[PDB]
Amino acid sequence: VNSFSGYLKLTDNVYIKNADIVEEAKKVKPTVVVNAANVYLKHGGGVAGALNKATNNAMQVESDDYIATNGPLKVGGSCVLSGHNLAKHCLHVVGPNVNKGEDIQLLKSAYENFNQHEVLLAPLLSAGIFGADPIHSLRVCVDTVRTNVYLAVFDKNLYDKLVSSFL
Ligand SMILES: CCc1c[nH]c2ncnc(NC[C@@](C)(O)C(C)C)c12
Repeated sequence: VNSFSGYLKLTDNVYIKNADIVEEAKKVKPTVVVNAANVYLKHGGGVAGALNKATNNAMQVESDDYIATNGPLKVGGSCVLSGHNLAKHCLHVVGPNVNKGEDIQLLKSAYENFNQHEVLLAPLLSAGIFGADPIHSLRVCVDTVRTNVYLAVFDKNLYDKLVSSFL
């Protein structure tokens, strides 16, 4: 039993809700919140900009130190950093950014990072400003992630479309 509330159950291990991941994380304080990161951990917009804003820019400060030490992530890769006031940990996961021309096959590799964590609060990878089809992102999520994932979808219209078209 966990503290996630109001989710619809899609499969044995995947759940979904129309919710702002920022407000959801502040309420649940999950062990792991997933950030829709880029390889430079420059949290400018989309989910990343919103999560970072909620940390009063502390996420960005931590991230800049991480990059200065380690260099950029790989597309499809991830790193675990602090969750600040939102979660115990933030798993920064880099899905491909279609608006940069990055291979969509890397979306599966990106979701594989979720399997290192027993429970996660997460956005759909590569959705929104990363330019991928969210219906496809949900399909890859369900077919790749084996751990318990709680997907927060900001747009109510998109949430309804995702539920109604799920196979
Ligand atoms: C600023 C973006 C954002 C803030 N809080 C969020 N929580 C969840 N998802 C988000 N964006 C991705 C998306 C695919 O769900 C959306 C575009 C329908 C956000």
